[PDB]
Amino acid sequence: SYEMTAELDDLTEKIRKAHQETFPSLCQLGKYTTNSSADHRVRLDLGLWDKFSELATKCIIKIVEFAKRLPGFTGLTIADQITLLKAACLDILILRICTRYTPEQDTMTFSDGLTLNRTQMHNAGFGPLTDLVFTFANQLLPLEMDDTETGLLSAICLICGDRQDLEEPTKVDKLQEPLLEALKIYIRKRRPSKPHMFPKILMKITDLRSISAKGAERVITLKMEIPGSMPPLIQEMME
Amino acid sequence: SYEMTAELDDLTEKIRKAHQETFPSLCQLGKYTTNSSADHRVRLDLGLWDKFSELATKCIIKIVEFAKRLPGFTGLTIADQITLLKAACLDILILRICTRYTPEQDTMTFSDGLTLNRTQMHNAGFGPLTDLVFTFANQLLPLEMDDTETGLLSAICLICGDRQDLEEPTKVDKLQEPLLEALKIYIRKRRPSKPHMFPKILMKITDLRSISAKGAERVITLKMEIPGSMPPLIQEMME
Amino acid sequence: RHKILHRLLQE
Amino acid sequence: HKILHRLLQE
Ligand SMILES: O=C(O)c1ccc(NC(=O)c2ccc3cccc(-c4ccccc4)c3c2)cc1
Ligand SMILES: O=C(O)c1ccc(NC(=O)c2ccc3cccc(-c4ccccc4)c3c2)cc1
Repeated sequence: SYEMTAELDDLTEKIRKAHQETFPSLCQLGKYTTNSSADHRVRLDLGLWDKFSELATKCIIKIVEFAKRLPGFTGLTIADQITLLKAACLDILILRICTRYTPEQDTMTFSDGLTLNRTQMHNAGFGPLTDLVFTFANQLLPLEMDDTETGLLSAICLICGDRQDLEEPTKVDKLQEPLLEALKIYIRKRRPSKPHMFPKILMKITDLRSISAKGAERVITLKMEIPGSMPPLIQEMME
Repeated sequence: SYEMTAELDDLTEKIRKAHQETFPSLCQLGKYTTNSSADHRVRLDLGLWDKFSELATKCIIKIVEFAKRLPGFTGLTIADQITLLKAACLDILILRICTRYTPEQDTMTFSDGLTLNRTQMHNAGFGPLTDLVFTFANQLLPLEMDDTETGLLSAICLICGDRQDLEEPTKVDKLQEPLLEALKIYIRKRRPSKPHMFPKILMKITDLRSISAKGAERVITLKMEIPGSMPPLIQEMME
Repeated sequence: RHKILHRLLQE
Repeated sequence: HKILHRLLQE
């Protein structure tokens, strides 16, 4: 029914703790809604945008923290740490907010409890990407991932040795390798029936990539609508 | 004879064949070059575009015949068959051309034999996306994929249940599953040495979706730079 | 309202 | 980068 996978379960545990401690679970938050432009869609709600861009800044900070938790990541040179972060960041921003989707209310919750409906996500700065991101959220539900699988996935995404301008890409590959076998196994243990789940979940990174690509272009357009300037951290990550 | 083993060897074969018979091998192509804008890089070579766009169109036609050869594909709805084609057409265009890359000469070879260098490819229409497409072509050789791997990988792009506006996402989804299993089984049959080669090859679709996302954005840019309309079929696939 | 792809599908 | 450097160097 299984076997020993010792020093891979310990790694798996490191990833779950790293994730949970940097990303409060949905059920564990004090939700609160807002009244601002909840009725109809608009180009950009300066009010909603203000809080959103701040929660984005904060989530980025937690992401960097999650990275430094991943064994070996700090071992990579600063340049390669930055290269990896800058490439996967948006992919994970997407992943996180989507695991905060409430199917029935059709909303999303941030780490401060703030819970916006589809239309408010649009006005917060999602624009044309709204329906696309929300579609992805609904595609995740039927998989019923847990914090372990979500953390492992975000890790596989960040620790990718195919990024451009990377100095020790095989050092990165080596680090990613176990994260893959760790996931492969954990899914087999967490599920004794549906056996085609490793691939299905694994190539959801593929889905993230599409959205992250179209996402960067949204981020370019946004600077054309914004009162002043992009949060320095956001610009630093999107260059 | 074990059942699923048998059925998957069947699927694997039909797809390999459907790939060989719809896409010639780089080794069985009689190459030939041209001197049009071959030395320096310009905004657009109307001459190269016309020929590139003609060969792409015929590849699309080729790609359509490939889909029709995929087990279950003509069992989907016509909206869905159409939808899947339009959403994976560019993914496969990229994949197909990137397996026709020659490292020593830094060139790519179409189906009629035409062989354009990196500069000519740009002048043909790749524009600012040129190097991105070539880099991906480099990161494909070390895998030395064959008709079967490239074929299954194309069928996975084509039979994707997460594509938007699908009438029967679940049917399309269950249809992708056997493919994912065949790829895993085959990849392991080929290289029982390198064991982690399944997720590596499989996740090349991550690159596809990113390049494809930017390709779509590029196509729109071409649409205003070309003194005429793109071929009718390309128009349709890019809607 | 292109009519090519469908014709190709039909064969 | 000013921020990433700091945040990373810790
Ligand atoms: O737990 C939180 O509080 C939290 C979770 C996810 C996020 N996610 C994002 O900020 C995010 C998610 C998806 C996105 C998709 C497309 C574009 C952006 C975006 C990023 C930076 C500036 C503007 C838009 C996106 C930004 C923010 C905060
Ligand atoms: O053997 C053939 O005949 C053949 C193989 C691949 C292709 N590939 C493409 O046409 C192709 C490949 C990559 C692309 C990346 C970005 C944009 C386009 C593109 C597609 C349609 C119109 C303009 C650009 C791309 C188009 C064409 C012909």
